[PDB]
Amino acid sequence: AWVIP
Amino acid sequence: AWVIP
Amino acid sequence: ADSCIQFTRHASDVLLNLNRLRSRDILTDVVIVVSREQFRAHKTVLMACSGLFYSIFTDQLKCNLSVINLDPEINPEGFCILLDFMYTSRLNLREGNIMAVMATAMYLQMEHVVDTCRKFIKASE
Amino acid sequence: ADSCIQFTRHASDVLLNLNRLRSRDILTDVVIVVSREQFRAHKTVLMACSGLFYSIFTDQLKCNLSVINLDPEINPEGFCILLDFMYTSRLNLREGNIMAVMATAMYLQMEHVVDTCRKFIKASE
Ligand SMILES: CNC(=O)[C@H](C)Nc1cc(=O)[nH]c2ccc(Nc3ccnc(Cl)c3C#N)cc12
Ligand SMILES: CNC(=O)[C@H](C)Nc1cc(=O)[nH]c2ccc(Nc3ccnc(Cl)c3C#N)cc12
Ligand SMILES: [Cl-]
Ligand SMILES: [Cl-]
Ligand SMILES: [Cl-]
Ligand SMILES: [Cl-]
Repeated sequence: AWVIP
Repeated sequence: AWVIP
Repeated sequence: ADSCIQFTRHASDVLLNLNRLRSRDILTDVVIVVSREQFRAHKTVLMACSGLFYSIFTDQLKCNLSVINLDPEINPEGFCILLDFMYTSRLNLREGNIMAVMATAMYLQMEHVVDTCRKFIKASE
Repeated sequence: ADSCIQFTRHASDVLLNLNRLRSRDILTDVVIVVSREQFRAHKTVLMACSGLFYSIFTDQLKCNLSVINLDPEINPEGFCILLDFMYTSRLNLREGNIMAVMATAMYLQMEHVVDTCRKFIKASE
Protein backbone atom coordinates (compact mmCIF):
# COMPACT_ATOMS: atom_id res chain seq x y z
CA ALA A 1 1.99 -3.09 -0.95
CA TRP A 2 0.00 0.00 0.00
CA VAL A 3 1.19 3.55 -0.78
CA ILE A 4 0.14 7.24 -0.68
CA PRO A 5 -0.79 7.75 -4.37
CA ALA B 1 6.14 2.95 -21.64
CA TRP B 2 7.28 -0.46 -22.85
CA VAL B 3 9.79 -2.61 -20.92
CA ILE B 4 11.45 -6.07 -20.83
CA PRO B 5 9.33 -7.73 -18.09
CA ALA C 1 6.65 -16.80 -25.47
CA ASP C 2 9.38 -15.48 -23.17
CA SER C 3 10.37 -12.80 -25.76
CA CYS C 4 7.35 -10.54 -24.88
CA ILE C 5 7.64 -6.79 -24.20
CA GLN C 6 5.29 -5.29 -21.57
CA PHE C 7 3.36 -2.00 -21.42
CA THR C 8 3.71 -0.85 -17.83
CA ARG C 9 0.51 1.25 -17.66
CA HIS C 10 -1.77 -1.24 -19.43
CA ALA C 11 -3.42 -2.83 -16.38
CA SER C 12 -4.10 0.53 -14.69
CA ASP C 13 -5.47 1.95 -17.99
CA VAL C 14 -7.81 -1.09 -18.35
CA LEU C 15 -9.07 -0.59 -14.77
CA LEU C 16 -9.66 3.13 -15.45
CA ASN C 17 -11.76 2.23 -18.49
CA LEU C 18 -13.72 -0.43 -16.54
CA ASN C 19 -14.51 2.25 -13.92
CA ARG C 20 -15.61 4.66 -16.69
CA LEU C 21 -17.95 1.94 -18.04
CA ARG C 22 -19.31 1.46 -14.49
CA SER C 23 -19.88 5.23 -14.07
CA ARG C 24 -21.82 5.34 -17.36
CA ASP C 25 -23.70 2.09 -16.58
CA ILE C 26 -22.28 0.42 -19.71
CA LEU C 27 -22.61 -3.37 -19.85
CA THR C 28 -23.15 -3.66 -16.08
CA ASP C 29 -24.77 -7.04 -15.51
CA VAL C 30 -25.55 -7.26 -11.81
CA VAL C 31 -27.09 -5.18 -9.04
CA ILE C 32 -25.69 -5.76 -5.53
CA VAL C 33 -28.29 -4.90 -2.86
CA VAL C 34 -26.99 -3.88 0.58
CA SER C 35 -30.02 -3.17 2.72
CA ARG C 36 -31.78 -0.18 1.17
CA GLU C 37 -28.96 0.53 -1.33
CA GLN C 38 -28.30 -0.78 -4.85
CA PHE C 39 -24.97 -0.84 -6.65
CA ARG C 40 -24.58 -1.70 -10.33
CA ALA C 41 -21.38 -3.50 -11.34
CA HIS C 42 -19.73 -5.98 -13.75
CA LYS C 43 -19.67 -9.56 -12.44
CA THR C 44 -16.16 -10.14 -13.84
CA VAL C 45 -14.66 -7.22 -11.93
CA LEU C 46 -16.38 -8.34 -8.71
CA MET C 47 -15.05 -11.92 -9.15
CA ALA C 48 -11.55 -10.64 -9.95
CA CYS C 49 -11.49 -8.71 -6.63
CA SER C 50 -13.43 -10.77 -4.11
CA GLY C 51 -13.38 -14.37 -2.96
CA LEU C 52 -17.08 -14.17 -2.13
CA PHE C 53 -18.09 -12.90 -5.59
CA TYR C 54 -15.74 -15.41 -7.28
CA SER C 55 -17.60 -18.20 -5.45
CA ILE C 56 -21.04 -16.70 -6.21
CA PHE C 57 -20.59 -16.13 -9.94
CA THR C 58 -18.89 -19.51 -10.57
CA ASP C 59 -21.93 -21.31 -9.01
CA GLN C 60 -24.03 -22.89 -11.82
CA LEU C 61 -27.29 -21.30 -10.55
CA LYS C 62 -26.08 -17.97 -9.04
CA CYS C 63 -23.97 -17.10 -12.12
CA ASN C 64 -27.30 -16.30 -13.90
CA LEU C 65 -28.75 -13.99 -11.23
CA SER C 66 -29.02 -10.29 -12.05
CA VAL C 67 -29.54 -9.27 -8.36
CA ILE C 68 -27.46 -10.41 -5.38
CA ASN C 69 -28.59 -9.51 -1.86
CA LEU C 70 -25.85 -9.22 0.75
CA ASP C 71 -26.20 -10.06 4.46
CA PRO C 72 -28.25 -7.35 6.27
CA GLU C 73 -25.36 -6.77 8.71
CA ILE C 74 -23.26 -5.33 5.82
CA ASN C 75 -22.85 -1.56 5.88
CA PRO C 76 -23.72 0.10 2.52
CA GLU C 77 -21.02 2.81 2.88
CA GLY C 78 -18.43 0.10 3.64
CA PHE C 79 -19.54 -1.79 0.52
CA CYS C 80 -19.43 1.42 -1.57
CA ILE C 81 -15.87 2.14 -0.43
CA LEU C 82 -14.80 -1.41 -1.34
CA LEU C 83 -16.55 -1.33 -4.73
CA ASP C 84 -14.70 1.92 -5.51
CA PHE C 85 -11.43 0.24 -4.42
CA MET C 86 -12.16 -2.77 -6.74
CA TYR C 87 -12.48 -0.39 -9.70
CA THR C 88 -9.65 2.06 -8.85
CA SER C 89 -7.06 0.45 -6.48
CA ARG C 90 -7.76 3.39 -4.09
CA LEU C 91 -9.25 2.76 -0.63
CA ASN C 92 -10.86 5.68 1.23
CA LEU C 93 -9.96 4.45 4.71
CA ARG C 94 -10.89 6.84 7.54
CA GLU C 95 -11.22 6.65 11.33
CA GLY C 96 -15.02 6.85 10.93
CA ASN C 97 -15.30 4.02 8.41
CA ILE C 98 -12.44 1.58 9.15
CA MET C 99 -14.48 -0.82 11.29
CA ALA C 100 -17.24 -1.10 8.64
CA VAL C 101 -14.66 -1.36 5.82
CA MET C 102 -12.75 -4.16 7.60
CA ALA C 103 -15.97 -6.12 8.42
CA THR C 104 -17.13 -5.76 4.82
CA ALA C 105 -13.72 -6.83 3.40
CA MET C 106 -13.73 -9.93 5.70
CA TYR C 107 -17.20 -10.85 4.36
CA LEU C 108 -16.21 -10.17 0.72
CA GLN C 109 -12.89 -12.07 1.20
CA MET C 110 -10.53 -9.23 0.24
CA GLU C 111 -7.34 -10.19 2.12
CA HIS C 112 -5.14 -7.19 1.28
CA VAL C 113 -7.82 -4.75 2.46
CA VAL C 114 -8.33 -6.74 5.70
CA ASP C 115 -4.54 -6.68 6.27
CA THR C 116 -4.19 -2.86 5.86
CA CYS C 117 -7.25 -2.32 8.11
CA ARG C 118 -5.72 -4.51 10.82
CA LYS C 119 -2.45 -2.54 10.59
CA PHE C 120 -4.18 0.87 10.80
CA ILE C 121 -6.26 -0.28 13.81
CA LYS C 122 -3.17 -1.75 15.54
CA ALA C 123 -1.27 1.56 15.07
CA SER C 124 -4.05 3.43 16.98
CA GLU C 125 -3.87 1.03 20.00
CA ALA D 1 -11.68 11.69 -1.21
CA ASP D 2 -8.04 12.78 -1.53
CA SER D 3 -7.10 10.82 1.66
CA CYS D 4 -7.13 7.41 -0.17
CA ILE D 5 -4.32 4.84 0.12
CA GLN D 6 -3.52 2.75 -3.00
CA PHE D 7 -2.63 -0.93 -3.46
CA THR D 8 0.09 -0.92 -6.10
CA ARG D 9 -0.51 -4.46 -7.45
CA HIS D 10 -4.31 -4.28 -7.58
CA ALA D 11 -4.76 -3.47 -11.28
CA SER D 12 -2.28 -6.16 -12.41
CA ASP D 13 -3.91 -8.71 -10.05
CA VAL D 14 -7.38 -7.86 -11.49
CA LEU D 15 -6.05 -8.34 -15.04
CA LEU D 16 -4.48 -11.69 -14.07
CA ASN D 17 -7.84 -12.85 -12.73
CA LEU D 18 -9.69 -11.64 -15.85
CA ASN D 19 -7.23 -13.69 -17.96
CA ARG D 20 -7.82 -16.73 -15.71
CA LEU D 21 -11.59 -16.32 -16.27
CA ARG D 22 -10.94 -16.11 -20.03
CA SER D 23 -8.77 -19.28 -19.96
CA ARG D 24 -11.55 -21.17 -18.14
CA ASP D 25 -14.30 -19.67 -20.35
CA ILE D 26 -16.01 -18.12 -17.32
CA LEU D 27 -18.59 -15.43 -18.09
CA THR D 28 -17.22 -14.82 -21.60
CA ASP D 29 -19.99 -13.10 -23.53
CA VAL D 30 -18.74 -12.71 -27.08
CA VAL D 31 -17.03 -14.72 -29.80
CA ILE D 32 -14.76 -12.75 -32.17
CA VAL D 33 -14.48 -14.50 -35.56
CA VAL D 34 -11.34 -13.83 -37.62
CA SER D 35 -11.69 -15.82 -40.81
CA ARG D 36 -11.72 -19.49 -39.82
CA GLU D 37 -10.82 -18.79 -36.16
CA GLN D 38 -12.98 -18.04 -33.11
CA PHE D 39 -11.88 -16.30 -29.93
CA ARG D 40 -14.01 -16.11 -26.80
CA ALA D 41 -13.65 -12.97 -24.68
CA HIS D 42 -15.37 -10.51 -22.28
CA LYS D 43 -16.85 -7.47 -24.04
CA THR D 44 -15.76 -5.14 -21.21
CA VAL D 45 -12.10 -6.12 -21.51
CA LEU D 46 -12.22 -5.69 -25.30
CA MET D 47 -13.81 -2.21 -24.94
CA ALA D 48 -11.29 -1.21 -22.27
CA CYS D 49 -8.40 -2.03 -24.67
CA SER D 50 -9.59 -1.15 -28.16
CA GLY D 51 -11.18 1.87 -29.80
CA LEU D 52 -12.91 -0.38 -32.32
CA PHE D 53 -14.49 -2.64 -29.66
CA TYR D 54 -15.42 0.41 -27.53
CA SER D 55 -17.35 1.77 -30.54
CA ILE D 56 -18.93 -1.63 -31.34
CA PHE D 57 -20.17 -2.50 -27.85
CA THR D 58 -21.51 1.02 -27.12
CA ASP D 59 -23.69 0.84 -30.29
CA GLN D 60 -27.35 0.25 -29.28
CA LEU D 61 -27.74 -2.73 -31.69
CA LYS D 62 -24.22 -4.26 -31.72
CA CYS D 63 -23.93 -4.24 -27.90
CA ASN D 64 -26.37 -7.22 -27.91
CA LEU D 65 -24.52 -9.37 -30.46
CA SER D 66 -22.84 -12.53 -29.19
CA VAL D 67 -20.68 -12.94 -32.38
CA ILE D 68 -18.60 -10.22 -34.07
CA ASN D 69 -16.98 -10.94 -37.44
CA LEU D 70 -13.82 -9.00 -38.20
CA ASP D 71 -12.68 -7.86 -41.67
CA PRO D 72 -11.38 -10.85 -43.72
CA GLU D 73 -8.03 -9.07 -44.21
CA ILE D 74 -7.31 -9.45 -40.45
CA ASN D 75 -4.73 -12.08 -39.58
CA PRO D 76 -5.94 -14.53 -36.86
CA GLU D 77 -2.44 -14.90 -35.30
CA GLY D 78 -2.13 -11.09 -35.15
CA PHE D 79 -5.52 -10.91 -33.44
CA CYS D 80 -4.55 -13.70 -31.00
CA ILE D 81 -1.35 -11.87 -30.04
CA LEU D 82 -3.32 -8.66 -29.42
CA LEU D 83 -6.05 -10.43 -27.42
CA ASP D 84 -3.33 -11.95 -25.21
CA PHE D 85 -1.80 -8.45 -24.81
CA MET D 86 -5.25 -7.03 -23.79
CA TYR D 87 -5.48 -9.62 -21.00
CA THR D 88 -1.82 -9.61 -19.83
CA SER D 89 -0.02 -6.34 -20.84
CA ARG D 90 2.54 -8.58 -22.65
CA LEU D 91 2.98 -8.34 -26.43
CA ASN D 92 4.70 -11.22 -28.26
CA LEU D 93 6.25 -9.07 -30.98
CA ARG D 94 8.56 -10.93 -33.37
CA GLU D 95 10.15 -10.26 -36.78
CA GLY D 96 7.74 -12.81 -38.31
CA ASN D 97 4.57 -11.29 -36.86
CA ILE D 98 5.21 -7.52 -36.51
CA MET D 99 3.56 -6.52 -39.80
CA ALA D 100 0.38 -8.49 -39.00
CA VAL D 101 0.38 -7.25 -35.37
CA MET D 102 0.74 -3.60 -36.45
CA ALA D 103 -2.02 -3.89 -39.13
CA THR D 104 -4.32 -5.56 -36.61
CA ALA D 105 -3.59 -2.93 -33.90
CA MET D 106 -4.34 -0.11 -36.43
CA TYR D 107 -7.70 -1.79 -37.22
CA LEU D 108 -8.50 -2.39 -33.52
CA GLN D 109 -7.39 1.19 -32.63
CA MET D 110 -4.68 0.26 -30.08
CA GLU D 111 -2.37 3.30 -30.26
CA HIS D 112 0.38 2.18 -27.88
CA VAL D 113 0.83 -1.11 -29.75
CA VAL D 114 0.92 0.73 -33.13
CA ASP D 115 3.57 3.10 -31.69
CA THR D 116 5.91 0.30 -30.45
CA CYS D 117 5.49 -1.56 -33.78
CA ARG D 118 6.45 1.58 -35.71
CA LYS D 119 9.54 2.01 -33.50
CA PHE D 120 10.67 -1.62 -33.90
CA ILE D 121 10.20 -1.44 -37.69
CA LYS D 122 12.07 1.90 -37.89
CA ALA D 123 15.02 0.43 -35.91
CA SER D 124 15.41 -2.34 -38.56
CA GLU D 125 15.58 0.19 -41.48
C1 LIG E 1 -7.71 -17.88 0.80
N1 LIG E 1 -8.99 -17.60 0.18
C2 LIG E 1 -9.15 -17.53 -1.13
O1 LIG E 1 -8.26 -17.81 -1.92
C3 LIG E 1 -10.52 -17.09 -1.62
C4 LIG E 1 -11.38 -18.30 -1.94
N2 LIG E 1 -10.41 -16.22 -2.78
C5 LIG E 1 -9.99 -14.96 -2.66
C6 LIG E 1 -9.60 -14.44 -1.47
C7 LIG E 1 -9.14 -13.08 -1.34
O2 LIG E 1 -8.77 -12.58 -0.27
N3 LIG E 1 -9.13 -12.34 -2.48
C8 LIG E 1 -9.52 -12.80 -3.73
C9 LIG E 1 -9.48 -11.97 -4.84
C10 LIG E 1 -9.87 -12.44 -6.08
C11 LIG E 1 -10.31 -13.74 -6.23
N4 LIG E 1 -10.70 -14.18 -7.51
C12 LIG E 1 -10.07 -15.18 -8.23
C13 LIG E 1 -9.11 -15.99 -7.63
C14 LIG E 1 -8.52 -16.99 -8.37
N5 LIG E 1 -8.82 -17.24 -9.65
C15 LIG E 1 -9.72 -16.47 -10.21
CL1 LIG E 1 -10.11 -16.82 -11.86
C16 LIG E 1 -10.39 -15.43 -9.58
C17 LIG E 1 -11.35 -14.62 -10.27
N6 LIG E 1 -12.10 -14.00 -10.86
C18 LIG E 1 -10.36 -14.59 -5.13
C19 LIG E 1 -9.97 -14.12 -3.87
C1 LIG F 1 -7.95 8.74 -30.79
N1 LIG F 1 -8.88 7.63 -30.86
C2 LIG F 1 -9.59 7.23 -29.82
O1 LIG F 1 -9.61 7.84 -28.75
C3 LIG F 1 -10.41 5.96 -30.01
C4 LIG F 1 -11.84 6.31 -30.39
N2 LIG F 1 -10.40 5.14 -28.81
C5 LIG F 1 -9.31 4.44 -28.46
C6 LIG F 1 -8.15 4.51 -29.17
C7 LIG F 1 -6.98 3.77 -28.79
O2 LIG F 1 -5.91 3.81 -29.42
N3 LIG F 1 -7.09 2.99 -27.68
C8 LIG F 1 -8.24 2.87 -26.91
C9 LIG F 1 -8.26 2.05 -25.79
C10 LIG F 1 -9.41 1.93 -25.04
C11 LIG F 1 -10.55 2.64 -25.38
N4 LIG F 1 -11.70 2.49 -24.57
C12 LIG F 1 -12.29 3.51 -23.84
C13 LIG F 1 -11.89 4.83 -24.02
C14 LIG F 1 -12.51 5.82 -23.29
N5 LIG F 1 -13.49 5.59 -22.40
C15 LIG F 1 -13.86 4.34 -22.24
CL1 LIG F 1 -15.14 4.06 -21.11
C16 LIG F 1 -13.31 3.25 -22.91
C17 LIG F 1 -13.75 1.91 -22.65
N6 LIG F 1 -14.13 0.87 -22.41
C18 LIG F 1 -10.55 3.46 -26.50
C19 LIG F 1 -9.39 3.59 -27.27
CL1 LIG G 1 -32.17 -12.42 -10.61
CL1 LIG H 1 -7.88 -7.00 -1.59
CL1 LIG I 1 -25.34 -12.55 -32.40
CL1 LIG J 1 -2.63 -0.18 -26.79
